[PDB]
Amino acid sequence: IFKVGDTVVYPHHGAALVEAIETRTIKGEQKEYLVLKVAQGDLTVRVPAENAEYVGVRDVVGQEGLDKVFQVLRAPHTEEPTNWSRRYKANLEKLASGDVNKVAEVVRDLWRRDQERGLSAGEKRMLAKARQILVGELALAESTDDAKAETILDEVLAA
Amino acid sequence: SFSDPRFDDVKAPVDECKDKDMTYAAPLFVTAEFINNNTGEIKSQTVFM
Amino acid sequence: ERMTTQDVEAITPQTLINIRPVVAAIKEFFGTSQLSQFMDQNNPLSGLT
Repeated sequence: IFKVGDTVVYPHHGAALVEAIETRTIKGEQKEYLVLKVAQGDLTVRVPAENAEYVGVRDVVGQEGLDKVFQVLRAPHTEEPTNWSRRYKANLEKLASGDVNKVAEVVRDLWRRDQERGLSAGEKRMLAKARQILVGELALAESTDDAKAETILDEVLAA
Repeated sequence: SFSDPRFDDVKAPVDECKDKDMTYAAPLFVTAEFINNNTGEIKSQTVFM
Repeated sequence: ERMTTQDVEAITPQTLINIRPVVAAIKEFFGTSQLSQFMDQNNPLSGLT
């Protein structure tokens, strides 16, 4: 499933590069760890390939994916609970899921909000983190260069 | 966990710190390491201390 | 404290470690402590002594 050099995606930290399949044993049991580093936090993560899907590392997302979320990003009709605390906790859990469809839903909903109202410091940071990880995900999904991916994401928001 | 304290160079020399009232210092870098027991990871960084 | 309240599979030692009480302890040692004394240099002998 996993090979070296794979630009693999990992919640919540976006995509990452695998560096080696580490044979670091524990209790005489040579688990096949995999050293895996991101660019933003500058941290290296080692995960056993057995429960790699349990912790939820997941391959880079193909084309069905792009328009799928685009279609989610171009989806109309989206409304939220009126109290904003439920809204905040709900889409906070949606970002905590780390699924690309839900992250795209969060960023397009928050884009429709701050395009309209002008929101909040916490909601601005809520947009900023999700935008960063979604831009990194699409920029390694289509493999088209973080700034250029920012520009094409700003292209698809105006629709 | 923590490991490996390590300095950089100083950020400004002695006379410049004494003139411009800066404290003559140097940064601390500490390799931290977060480990979850149940799933099993390490989270290693280089934290500005 | 925030090892519990933070959600698991989300956090990192960048998000755990707070360096503000660390740097404050050093600054309140070198400033305002009766052993962090002011350098008494009116000649090299008292500077040494």
